[PDB]
Amino acid sequence: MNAPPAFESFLLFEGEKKITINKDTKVPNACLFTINKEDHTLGNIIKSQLLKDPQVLFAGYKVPHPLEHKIIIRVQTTPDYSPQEAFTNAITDLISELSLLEERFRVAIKDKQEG
Amino acid sequence: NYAMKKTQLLKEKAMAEDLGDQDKAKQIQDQLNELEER
Amino acid sequence: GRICRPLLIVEKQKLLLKKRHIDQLKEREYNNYSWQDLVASGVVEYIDTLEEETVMLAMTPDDLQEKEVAYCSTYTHCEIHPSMILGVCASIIPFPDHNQSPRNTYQSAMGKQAMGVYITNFHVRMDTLAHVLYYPQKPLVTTRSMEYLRFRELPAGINSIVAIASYTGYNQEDSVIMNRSAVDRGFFRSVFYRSYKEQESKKGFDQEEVFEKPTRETCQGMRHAIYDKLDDDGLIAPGVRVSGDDVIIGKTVTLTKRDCSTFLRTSETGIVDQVMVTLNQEGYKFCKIRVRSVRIPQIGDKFASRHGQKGTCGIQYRQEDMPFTCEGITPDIIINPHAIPSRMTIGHLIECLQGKVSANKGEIGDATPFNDAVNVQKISNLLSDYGYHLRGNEVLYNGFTGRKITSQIFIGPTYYQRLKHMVDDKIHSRARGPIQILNRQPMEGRSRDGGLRFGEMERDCQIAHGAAQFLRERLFEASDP
Amino acid sequence: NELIGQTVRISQGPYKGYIGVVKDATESTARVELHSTCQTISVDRQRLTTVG
Amino acid sequence: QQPMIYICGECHTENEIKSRDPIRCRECGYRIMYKKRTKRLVVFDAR
Amino acid sequence: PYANQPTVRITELTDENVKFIIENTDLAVANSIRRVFIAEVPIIAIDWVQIDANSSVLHDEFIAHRLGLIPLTSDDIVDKLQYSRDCTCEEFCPECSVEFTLDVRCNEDQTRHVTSRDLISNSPRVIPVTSRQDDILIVKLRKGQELRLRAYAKKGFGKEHAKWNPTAGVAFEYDPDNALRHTVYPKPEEWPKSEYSELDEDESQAPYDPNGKPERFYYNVESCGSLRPETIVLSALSGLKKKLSDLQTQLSHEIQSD
Amino acid sequence: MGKRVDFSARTVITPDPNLSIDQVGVPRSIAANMTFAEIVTPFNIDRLQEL
Amino acid sequence: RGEVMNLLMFLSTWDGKVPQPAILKPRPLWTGKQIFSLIIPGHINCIRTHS
Amino acid sequence: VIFNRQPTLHKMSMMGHRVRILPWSTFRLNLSVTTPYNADFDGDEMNLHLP
Amino acid sequence: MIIPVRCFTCGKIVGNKWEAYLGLLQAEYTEGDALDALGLKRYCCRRMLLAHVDLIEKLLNYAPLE
Amino acid sequence: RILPMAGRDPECQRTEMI
RNA sequence: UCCCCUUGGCGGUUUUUUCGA
Ligand SMILES: [Mg+2]
Ligand SMILES: [Zn+2]
Ligand SMILES: [Zn+2]
Ligand SMILES: [Zn+2]
Repeated sequence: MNAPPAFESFLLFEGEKKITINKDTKVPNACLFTINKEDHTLGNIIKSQLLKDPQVLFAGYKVPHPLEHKIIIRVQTTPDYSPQEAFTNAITDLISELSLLEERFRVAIKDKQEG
Repeated sequence: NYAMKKTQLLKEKAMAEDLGDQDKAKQIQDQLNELEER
Repeated sequence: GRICRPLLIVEKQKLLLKKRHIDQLKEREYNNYSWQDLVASGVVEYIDTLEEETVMLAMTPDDLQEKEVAYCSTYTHCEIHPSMILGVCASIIPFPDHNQSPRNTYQSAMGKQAMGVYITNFHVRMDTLAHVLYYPQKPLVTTRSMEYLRFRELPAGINSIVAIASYTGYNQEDSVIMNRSAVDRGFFRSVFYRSYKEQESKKGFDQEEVFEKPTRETCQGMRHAIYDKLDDDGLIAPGVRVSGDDVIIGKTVTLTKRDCSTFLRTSETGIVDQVMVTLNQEGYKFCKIRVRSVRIPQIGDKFASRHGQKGTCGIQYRQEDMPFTCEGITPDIIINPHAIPSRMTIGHLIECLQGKVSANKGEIGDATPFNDAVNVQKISNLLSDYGYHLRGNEVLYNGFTGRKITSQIFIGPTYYQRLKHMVDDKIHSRARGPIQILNRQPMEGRSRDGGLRFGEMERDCQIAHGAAQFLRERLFEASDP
Repeated sequence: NELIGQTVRISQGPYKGYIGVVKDATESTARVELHSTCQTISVDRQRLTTVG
Repeated sequence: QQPMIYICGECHTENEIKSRDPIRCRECGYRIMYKKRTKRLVVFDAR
Repeated sequence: PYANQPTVRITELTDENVKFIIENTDLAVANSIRRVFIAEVPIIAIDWVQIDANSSVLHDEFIAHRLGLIPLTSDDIVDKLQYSRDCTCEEFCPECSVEFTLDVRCNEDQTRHVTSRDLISNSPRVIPVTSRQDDILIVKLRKGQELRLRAYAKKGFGKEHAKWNPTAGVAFEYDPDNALRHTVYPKPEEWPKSEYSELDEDESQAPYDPNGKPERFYYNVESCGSLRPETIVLSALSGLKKKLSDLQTQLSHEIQSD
Repeated sequence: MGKRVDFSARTVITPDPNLSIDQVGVPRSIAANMTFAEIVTPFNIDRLQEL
Repeated sequence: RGEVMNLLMFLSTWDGKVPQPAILKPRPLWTGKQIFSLIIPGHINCIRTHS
Repeated sequence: VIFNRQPTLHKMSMMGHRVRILPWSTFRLNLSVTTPYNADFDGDEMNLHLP
Repeated sequence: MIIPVRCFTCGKIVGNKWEAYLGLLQAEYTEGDALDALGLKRYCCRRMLLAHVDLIEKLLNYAPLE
Repeated sequence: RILPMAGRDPECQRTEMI
């Protein structure tokens, strides 16, 4: 009776932003990004990508509550580079990795199949 | 169709309830056909 | 009324039961050699508890006929098989001698609450409160004695990949994480049927009860309900979706006419499966209506294992989130390790391993208690043959990160049961429901839409709190002003 | 009122192609009990279509 | 627009039992009858 | 700072499973791809069943559910069909769903096997995996029993319901020999060697590797037959790429609103 | 000394470490039945009127 | 840091400042007790005996 | 809300808590709060009273 | 009751093999050999057929609804 | 002894009680 | 320079058995 329909785990309602930017009060150059309708699948990859940024002082993420289809990513960067632009870059390059991998798996298969 | 029980019950009842042995045999002939009939 | 049991007769330190009997009996499928011949021949005897005090009883002839230093030398009987001391619910338990007996008692009790196919004509019956599992299974680890319960043919449970790990903290204090994706696949899914009996009748000379689609222009007592759902007969049609307080049978009693109809019970939300109409003993129209309900196992539903591990579905995680082994094997259920050391249900561990061996071996394992020919070392030997850790632990990779979890998790097929205690049958909330007409206090019980009793021990707790305004509010302003 | 007890198909939103009987109806939303699932969702009447 | 067709038990045959008509199959006269499936729409998600 | 350079190596390729190794990528990326194969890979599955007539003992939801679990030949179909909730036309049409018909009745005395061959489809491209080997046992019918129903298969993904999971079993592994000691064996002599262990049998586990990241992600993606196993991988990379592209889009909205 | 009370609920409990020690994670249906009498006031009239 | 920054995501009262690692070379490593010191609030002073 | 478990032995058997709405039909409670109420999750039920 | 369509744990279709398995079961094959012939090696898949009970055969004994 | 389930017994009751 | 809509919260109860924490 109280099962939320499974689509509520990923479908955004009217007005819900897929991502929400919030400033951190405890430290400078730090934000908490709240992704709605998401889980660990998208969060850990972004976290790991942020760990590659030399201008990221702190980066990690949580799903405030597993029964809540919402996650909280915290980013903290150097004074010359905001956590927001860090997030921008951490999206910009993670997509790049997956796109290049798509091309390499596609060619490795076409070379494997009838070749 | 589900009356196999009805025919079986009718044949079974007649054999003890009827003093003639012929009725049980006549029902037995129907009973053998009943395996396919149901 | 004398309770007795059959026992092997022992005249010398040698059996009365020789190979000729056994040779005849292995062929019992063709020839009917049986107990009658065995007792008539004077090989077996029925000892009663009162008679069991003057008999000297061996446990097995294959060992109690040899000697090192004579212990008895005067046996009179020998146990046929000691595992036969267990009962019906107690005989499904694998490795019961490897569990702390109170846990066994709890499983024995829990074997009575496990959902399953209770009878082959369950689809014919218009009986009240029926539950049948979608896919109950023959246990992978069986006692050779559960074949006689015909549990192989009438199982109540599923061989499930149980992971004994406190995972993500929700698999905690008897609660257990469940595999959401498996549930999608119908894992432990069951259907629940409720049956409604209804008969029209002669209320009296002025009034007589009759099934009819009531209409406002003539029927009194009508409510906001959808009578449109009953067909002109005045009865709901099979295959029509119903919900709490929906009208099921348009019974009407003439005055203009009073609506005495039957509506679906409080909080039910079911679908009419089939509608049977007939005449009762008295020849009045009488009908039984059966409403089916598919019960997807959700969070809070109570599960038990064959070892006394009562536990609620703590949370459900998708297969992507469940931990996985070196291969794509995720546990179906994650149980808390702290539930084991305290309960010492080693039979559970041995079951989870023999089920593992049974699924790898591809044969139904034997978990008869006093086996003596199947022990953990032998089982480990069997498992060690399949390229698996001989003790069953595995390197689980975190479902969230994929990182191996530093501890290799004990994981394997274990026969779990789904108990009837689904949470939706218990969840209850109130705000001005009916009142008992005598003491004008909220009614009692969830069917009557009652209110929770704020007992004396709860009051006393408030007394100790000194929250006198709350105590007064609960006992007056929020109860019966 | 009018569409209580009618069979409506949800023609839009996440519940597109869902069948349910209506238990309430306002100018904007109606409470639809799903014929299939054991839940009763409130949905906009312009998103609803009647099969009857 | 029903004459109120019911399905027998042991006969499995549609029998017309109009209102206030005794529920008995036309054949075998068995007193058990079941209502025919509703003609109302029935759809499931298969989930 | 920038993106690592992933590589791929197909070790085994069948029409049922693919065993391949992905390198020079993060452990998180490799596990995310693992998760995506299971949950975030779209496929077509029966998710709508109108049972016109059923006289079997099995319930309409039971019947529907079993049908829902049937793998459908969807390799090009999922790439062209619209998500069921998303179609702009009213109700359903071939553009957003696949209509099915199953009108079957047992008239012969012997029991009728309601196989997947009995699943009539409005399209020849979408059928249960019965091309070429036994059929999915749906129901067994006695003489005179029938089952007549209309059905639609929807485009969905495994996160919503397992029916949309294209995989049979994914054997994902990294650091086959325990060089990073991410797991520490209490007794290494009790442990079987990995299926991809490229190391001799003398030692139980590889010596500890301190400065070395996880690479050589070994896969065995076995399909349930619905989707070709290599397209599953392409679909997981495209689907994860989609989630990140969608997130970038929503983020652009969240940032440009300055 | 013991009565039945309105605005009281009962449910099966499950563990939940993400909830604070002073918090209760209640189901939506219970809240959908239980109500709390909140007095209207100029400070909250807009809220309660639209509510 | 890749692990620590994941653990600190679950502290409510953490001020957002990473403590100096207990082991700095050859590469920064934090002790569990070091991370645990961030969990302890204010200035607590206690001594107990482990089991 | 004031939360209680039926074998109400002491004052800490009725602590007051803040409500958090969640799906799935159950009264979720914090792990440390399990001990005061002595409330295992094997099928226990707890009463929530709303003032 | 009737063969599950998919393996509960992994998702492999197991509904299209029960008749094949029964054919194999007519012979003296041990329950493990049939799975070996059908190629089901992970124990997650093997548990599906090993533990299945085909009760639908009993369900067919009931009089039919012409 | 077992009678052959024969007779209208309800009628037998009703009629003899007159 | 013929009318016409007018429907809004109904209720068993005792006793015994079984079952949950
Ligand atoms: Mg408990
Ligand atoms: Zn008839
Ligand atoms: Zn369309
Ligand atoms: Zn499997």
